[PDB]
Amino acid sequence: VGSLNCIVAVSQNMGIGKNGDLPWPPLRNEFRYFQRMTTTSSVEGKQNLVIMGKKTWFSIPEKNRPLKGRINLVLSRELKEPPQGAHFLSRSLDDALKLTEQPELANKVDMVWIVGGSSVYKEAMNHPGHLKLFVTRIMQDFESDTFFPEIDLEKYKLLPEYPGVLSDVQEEKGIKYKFEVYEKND
Ligand SMILES: NC(=O)c1ccc[n+]([C@@H]2O[C@H](COP(=O)([O-])OP(=O)(O)OC[C@H]3O[C@@H](n4cnc5c(N)ncnc54)[C@H](OP(=O)(O)O)[C@@H]3O)[C@@H](O)[C@H]2O)c1
Ligand SMILES: CCc1nc(N)nc(N)c1OCCCOc1ccccc1C[C@H](C)C(=O)O
Ligand SMILES: [Cl-]
Repeated sequence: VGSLNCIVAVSQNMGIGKNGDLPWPPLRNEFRYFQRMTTTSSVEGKQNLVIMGKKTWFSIPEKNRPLKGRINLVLSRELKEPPQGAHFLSRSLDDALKLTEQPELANKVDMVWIVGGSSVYKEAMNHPGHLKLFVTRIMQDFESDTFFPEIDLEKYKLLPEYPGVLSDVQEEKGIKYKFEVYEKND
């Protein structure tokens, strides 16, 4: 099993969601970036694992669930079985990561990507060990009801460049944004 990563897109006021949708209008290349980063595996014959909370699962359109080309895992203590379309369900991130040590996942999974929401990012960012945060800074305020926790800059380093990730300002639909990559190893 490869590296542990978070990936998020976040507005200037730290928002990540609104009424079960993104706070901003659709940004095609931000979506393409999310898809390519979470799908691309360094290892032949393996797929990456995407871990998400229950609300994030149901925020994906039914036609696009489960996320194609990736193994999907949902977090919930209320659900008794993985939701329709999913095959894995854990009560916590700690349980999900321990599940990657069992043969049904250990042989199949390369990278692990946490894709939201708020409480999943919170558990991951405090998880000990090597972690990277792939953070898209949307350079505007948007009305939000779900937020990204502030990054502890005493634990994380901001990388000036990361391989395959453009470091310049992006713009779509009048909205500027930037791809950032943070890293820690405690
Ligand atoms: N901009 C982005 O990058 C991004 C990414 C993802 C989602 N979103 C948007 O954010 C919103 C959804 O995110 P959200 O924060 O509201 O909810 P969420 O984390 O996806 O789902 C919350 C539910 O999932 C379970 N859960 C979450 N964290 C858990 C943990 N560490 N351990 C065990 N269970 C956990 C709990 O379910 P139970 O109550 O059943 O236990 C919780 O009620 C939507 O608006 C979505 O469009 C944005
Ligand atoms: C692109 C947004 C994003 N970007 C970054 N960088 N990291 C994230 N974790 C993140 O969330 C992705 C959650 C998965 O959403 C999918 C996935 C496939 C199809 C449709 C949706 C729902 C769309 C986004 C909506 O809600 O409109
Ligand atoms: Cl921050």
